[PDB]
Amino acid sequence: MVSKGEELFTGVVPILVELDGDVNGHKFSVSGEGEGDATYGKLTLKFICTTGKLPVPWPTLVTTFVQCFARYPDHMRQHDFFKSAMPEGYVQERTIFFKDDGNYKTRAEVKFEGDTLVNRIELKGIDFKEDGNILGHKLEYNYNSHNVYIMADKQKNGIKVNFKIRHNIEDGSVQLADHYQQNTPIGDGPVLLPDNHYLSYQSALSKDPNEKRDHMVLLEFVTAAGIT
Ligand SMILES: [F-]
Repeated sequence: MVSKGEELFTGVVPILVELDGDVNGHKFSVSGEGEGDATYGKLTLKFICTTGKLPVPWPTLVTTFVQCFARYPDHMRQHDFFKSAMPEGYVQERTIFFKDDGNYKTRAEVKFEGDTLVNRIELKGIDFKEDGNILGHKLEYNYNSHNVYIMADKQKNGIKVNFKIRHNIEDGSVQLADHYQQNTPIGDGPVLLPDNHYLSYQSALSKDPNEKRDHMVLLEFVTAAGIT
C-alpha cells in the first residue's frame, strides 16, 4: 500500500525556498527554486541573494537549503518520517554551532502549496567573530559527503537528528559546524516514527555563468541506509 505522503513524491516536484536571515545584525534574504526527484534522491536548486551580497559563505547555508526528497529504499519505507508528514508538512529546527565561532538557529516550515513543495525559513546567527571564518568569508566553495543520523523522538511525535559538517578553510584547515536538529509534524495526523538509521549525502556547489547576482547552484543526492 502506497501512503498519501509517498504518493506526492513519485515524480519530479518543483521546489520553492524562501529564507530571511540576520547574522550578527547583517540582514539578508535568499530565494531558491528547483526541483526534487525523490525516486532517485536527487535535488537541483539555484539560490539567489535578493538583498545584495550574502554576509556569510554560501557553504554554511547548504544544510539549511527539504529532506522529504531523500531516496528511501523500498525495505525502509516504514521509516520515512518526512514524506509521511505531507502534505500538511513539518517544522525543522536546528542549532548549528560553528566551533570557535558563532551559531545559527533556524526554523523551517516545509509543506505543499498546490503542486509546489515550499520551504519557509528564518535564520538567526549570533556571537560570530567579524573577522572569523564565516563573517570574514574564509571558506572554500566546495562540500564534503556526510552521514546524517536520525532517531525517533516518540515523545515529541517527531525525529531528532545530529551530524557534523567540516567546511574546508582556504588555508587547508577545517571549520567544524555541529548540527542539532529536530522535526515535528504540522498536522495532527499519524506520522512514521523511524528506527535508527542515517541519510547519506553528496553535494556539489557550482555557479551559473550567466548570473550576476550573488548565488549558489546546488546539486545534491540523498539516500537512506543503515537498516537491512
Ligand atoms: F528536515
